[PDB]
Amino acid sequence: EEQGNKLHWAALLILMVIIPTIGGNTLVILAVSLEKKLQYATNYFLMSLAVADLLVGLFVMPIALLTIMFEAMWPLPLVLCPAWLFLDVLFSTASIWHLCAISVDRYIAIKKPIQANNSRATAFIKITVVWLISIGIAIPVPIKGIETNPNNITCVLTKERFGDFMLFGSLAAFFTPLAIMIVTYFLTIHALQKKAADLEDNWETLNDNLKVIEKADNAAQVKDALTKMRAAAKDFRHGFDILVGQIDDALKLANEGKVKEAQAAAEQLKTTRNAYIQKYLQTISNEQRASKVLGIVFFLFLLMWCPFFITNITLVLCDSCNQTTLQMLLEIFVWIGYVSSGVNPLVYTLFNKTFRDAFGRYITCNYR
Ligand SMILES: CC(C)CCC[C@@H](C)[C@H]1CC[C@H]2[C@@H]3CC=C4C[C@@H](O)CC[C@]4(C)[C@H]3CC[C@]12C
Ligand SMILES: COc1ccc(C[C@@H]2NCCc3c2[nH]c2ccc(C)cc32)c(Cl)c1OC
Repeated sequence: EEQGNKLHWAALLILMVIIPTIGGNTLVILAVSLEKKLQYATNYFLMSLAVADLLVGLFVMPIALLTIMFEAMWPLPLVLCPAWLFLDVLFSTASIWHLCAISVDRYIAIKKPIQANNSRATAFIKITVVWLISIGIAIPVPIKGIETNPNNITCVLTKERFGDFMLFGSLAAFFTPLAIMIVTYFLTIHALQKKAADLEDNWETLNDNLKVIEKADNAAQVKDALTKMRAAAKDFRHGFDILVGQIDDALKLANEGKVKEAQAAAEQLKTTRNAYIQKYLQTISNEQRASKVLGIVFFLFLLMWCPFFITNITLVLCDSCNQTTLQMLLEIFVWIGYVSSGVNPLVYTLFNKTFRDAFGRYITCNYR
């Protein structure tokens, strides 16, 4: 028998995988490096991730073509094989863990909206941890090495040698950040409901004690119903402070005994709650719109790596499956995840108007 020639596949991948991977990540790095409106702390995640996926298209992907164009005889120097295999597992694991770090980070931005500055250092710490985790996962490859009389080596991980690494490594590289991003998913669904619920609670506590005052025919109705709003009240240090002093300024009229004067102070306070509720109504509308975008984009990413890591584990556990027909799948399924990681940064940043504006400027060679 005979297999034939598979050059048209390598041409197809360059046009639709390697070129989009190299081009998309380079656009993302330029947007953070050039445009200063994007030089925030959370975008250093996007830059760190864009550099990892860029290194895939430059070093990992071109060598991976040689398995498709050429034969099963490693055509490059020997040490290059475990180095390429090390870089392959390293950068492919970094991309999945960056998204887990982003999923966790963005959940913290919702649940604990307060922390800010300190944020520049916290990212570099989280970036480092993500890269160190990817090193410890990819380090078994250059340590064990590829087995050899014939100096010709076959550069691929085998089931006999890396059977435990193909399994436990898959557990730590994909299914562990998968399980985390699933947990942070429901944490974010719950965090946004309570954030919107707490709002409905305060909105009525104000609007109920307000109608009490406009219908008040005495001062005691104003005294007690205003204290209910006193304990129920950077920019946040001043947000409540505006109305905490107004309730005090209005109770000052209530301690005087002025009924019509105090009621007029409350009816003119309603133009102050609509200034803070409308602002925080949006903060929660936008906090919910960005979560649904990150949810779908991160899901399609993780979904396009499911074929490889399920087959990568099945090739270890299933003793009755056809090894020839299963490694033929890994040869293909890897390129699906290569696409997933290659364009994941670009897709996620296409939903940012500032990023999308920067891209449209750079594709026509502007650079401001
Ligand atoms: C045949 C293979 C190996 C080579 C593929 C060519 C690649 C490297 C070329 C083809 C198109 C190129 C991109 C075309 C557009 C831009 C916009 C520019 O503002 C930044 C560089 C960037 C993003 C280029 C980066 C390099 C690029 C992706
Ligand atoms: C030529 O095409 C191919 C190119 C590269 C590879 C290796 C693969 N690269 C994606 C990441 C990853 C791989 N292996 C792991 C084993 C364990 C862990 C944790 C991760 C990984 C294969 Cl398997 C190819 O198919 C034959």
